[PDB]
Amino acid sequence: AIPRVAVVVFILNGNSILLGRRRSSIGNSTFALPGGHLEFGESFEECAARAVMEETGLKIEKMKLLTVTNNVFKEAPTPSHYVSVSIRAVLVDPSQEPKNMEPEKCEGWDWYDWENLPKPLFWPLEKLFGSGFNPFTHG
Amino acid sequence: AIPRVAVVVFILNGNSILLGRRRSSIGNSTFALPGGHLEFGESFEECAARAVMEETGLKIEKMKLLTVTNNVFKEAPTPSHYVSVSIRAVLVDPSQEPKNMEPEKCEGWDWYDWENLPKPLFWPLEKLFGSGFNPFTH
Repeated sequence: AIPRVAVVVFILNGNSILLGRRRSSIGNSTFALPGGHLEFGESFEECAARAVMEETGLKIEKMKLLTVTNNVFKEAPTPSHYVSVSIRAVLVDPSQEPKNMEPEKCEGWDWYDWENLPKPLFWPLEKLFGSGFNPFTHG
Repeated sequence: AIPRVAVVVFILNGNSILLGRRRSSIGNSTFALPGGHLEFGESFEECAARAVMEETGLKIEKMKLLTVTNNVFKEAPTPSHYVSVSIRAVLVDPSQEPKNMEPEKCEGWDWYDWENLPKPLFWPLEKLFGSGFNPFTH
């Protein structure tokens, strides 16, 4: 039981970000970012693009580091600890539509306006936003 | 026995705090705070968040130490002595509703306005309020 590194991606499209309802023992049915586990030797940017491609089929570019959060899930069925590196990115083709490529992990992916985010947000994401974090402006 | 450390949590939501009627040999049916026993190696703030999650499902943040009380129950069915650390917190999601996740310990959780608190309050809580303690301003 060690902390594991994940990368989560804020895909920015106009005033919207991509979110999807989790299928998971942690935060089931709450809206969360696409993302994945960092693999050995992988850069944050390579992981962001790979996880996004694997989950959504979307092709992203201009990956930029935003922040890092410490997320402990002691009450989970298997207790877990993730260190989540957040990456900002945009679409290579702004008309490309998302697909639900890994339905075992997500109900489906859609775009949500910054000022009309859906509920319930997965609590690490809600808590990050509650700090004042803004993926469009953070720098 | 020895005195046991408990953490009790004032979840502030607007002008309200979360209370529920106890199911317990001590103070049965009186209104009390969510809380739990402090575990070895745990911080007060970690205990507060864990106990609130386990009893109410609520996710809390901004945990802050308020005070500590000495609560001896010599007349209890099993005599007991708790040292209760009070923590203030707020909801991560202000619209999240509580659930009765441990009905063996509580009849259910609801929000109560500071100026319209229910009766009967659990005596340790009433005693603390009677001192002038205010969780919003302390």
